[PDB]
Amino acid sequence: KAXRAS
Amino acid sequence: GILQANRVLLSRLLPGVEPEGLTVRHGQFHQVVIASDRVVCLPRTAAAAARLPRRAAVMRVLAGLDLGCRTPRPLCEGPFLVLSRVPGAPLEADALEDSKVAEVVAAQYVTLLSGLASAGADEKVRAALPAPQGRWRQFAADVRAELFPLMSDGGCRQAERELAALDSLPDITEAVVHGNLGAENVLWVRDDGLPRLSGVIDWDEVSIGDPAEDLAAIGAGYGKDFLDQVLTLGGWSDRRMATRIATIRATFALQQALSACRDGDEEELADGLTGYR
Amino acid sequence: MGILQANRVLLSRLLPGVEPEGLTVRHGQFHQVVIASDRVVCLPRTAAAAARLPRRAAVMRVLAGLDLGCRTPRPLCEGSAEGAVELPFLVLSRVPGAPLEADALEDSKVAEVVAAQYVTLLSGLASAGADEKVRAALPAPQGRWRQFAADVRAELFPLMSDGGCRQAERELAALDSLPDITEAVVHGNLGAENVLWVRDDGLPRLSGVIDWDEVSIGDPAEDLAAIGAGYGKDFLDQVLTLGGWSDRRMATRIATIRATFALQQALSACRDGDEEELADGLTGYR
Repeated sequence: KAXRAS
Repeated sequence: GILQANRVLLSRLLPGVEPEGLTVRHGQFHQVVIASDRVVCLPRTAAAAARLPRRAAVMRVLAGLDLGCRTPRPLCEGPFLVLSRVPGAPLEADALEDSKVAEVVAAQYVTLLSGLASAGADEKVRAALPAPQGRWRQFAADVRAELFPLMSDGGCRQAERELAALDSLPDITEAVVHGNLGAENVLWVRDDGLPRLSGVIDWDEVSIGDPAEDLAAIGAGYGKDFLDQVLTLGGWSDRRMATRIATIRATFALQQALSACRDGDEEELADGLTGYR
Repeated sequence: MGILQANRVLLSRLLPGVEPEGLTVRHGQFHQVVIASDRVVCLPRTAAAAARLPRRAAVMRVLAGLDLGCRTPRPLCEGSAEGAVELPFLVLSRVPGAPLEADALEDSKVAEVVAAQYVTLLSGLASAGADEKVRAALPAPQGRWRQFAADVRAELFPLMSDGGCRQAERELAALDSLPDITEAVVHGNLGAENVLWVRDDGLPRLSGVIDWDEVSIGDPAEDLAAIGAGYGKDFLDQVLTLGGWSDRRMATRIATIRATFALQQALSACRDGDEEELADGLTGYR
């Protein structure tokens, strides 16, 4: 997955 | 099932390999069958199937660049695309507590990022790779239409600040930008002295764009101290760059939420919207 | 190794925390190649060899972009290294897997699958050699066969018996009338030891090819000869059939070059200082 962008 | 259903193909691409011993990862565009040294990408729609010849060209181009490391190399295309599997494992954030590990890991990111920057000028690249106009305004519009209805009033006010700042960004297209350069996507050879960069995976978001996007992802994954080391080693620590990094970094939760909203992924949506509702 | 010891300081920068016993060495004509778990380091033996590394970096970059159906050693330098006058070293990725034991080809099905993968590799090398941009980037010597014969007589004949020299003259005799073919990317040393397979999850699967020191635009017959030298006429005939290469002209050049392949191994060993590969290459010529 997610905060990086996923 | 996917394994049984594509068994004729898998027997050609992986002779003698028992399909029930494989594992399938469920992408957005693609099912990915995972064998020991390679993966098989199968399109999940007619849209993806139409796009797969371009994806293969893109991966062939990346395979030709000097990035200081490996990338998934196209081995076979037919509809399907077989890519080499990059060996190694992600590096645990805790490893960077050793200042000598941090030093060699920071240096190897600089090589990767420099290689992507340089490639941004190349022609093979500029013409094979996506170069969308106004990706960040499109993003801002998507967030307002799709996420604002799920947000608190205070959430909408914070998010509208973050989106407003996306107008500050110049639509820069100078570097190859991975687009999702989190820790999980960077693989390392470990336990043979200090860590050595094996390669980089998950190129789905790859484009010509602004390298601040990749630097932001590194900071998101490993924290500000480490990003600062990378920026200093690489000569990237001016204020103009810092502003672009912060602006883009501010969008990562909202990017998670927008994806999760479209995917029907309720866990990611919740996580993404934390503090916006 | 004294190479490891002589180069201890540089190797500690390129492979920090790696002890010498974690390392081995392949002897090259121009470079000593230090082999780590995940990568290899070309160390030039002389100033001239160092001046060769910028071009080697470009050559390995070109190979990394070809459609071969497998991996190749990727240069881990920056693209700008190609514009240098000289480089003190060149780092390449290491291709995973292991050589395939000839015994594996006793099984009919394995032989077919193995031959098929050789065909994909060779077909990709052939088409790249018809590409004008690749052709401009690789060496394409002319008269190489005539010159190889000259080199064998000059450098190896002194190491032979008179019996060996006569045998060698029989094998060199056909070279001058060999068509001089510059049509394919040719690996130039495509023995079993340079072709790597994975054999965990099923039948042998081509992982990648190593040791591109001799690569050029040349005659595909050179690479097919190597295969035949290692694996014998029946396997070779399977590769030629699956690849569309079993015409008499091709088979005849293969036979001619094949008869020189051990001498090719001896000449290389002679120039790179590899005493055992030289003893082996000279089996039957002394």
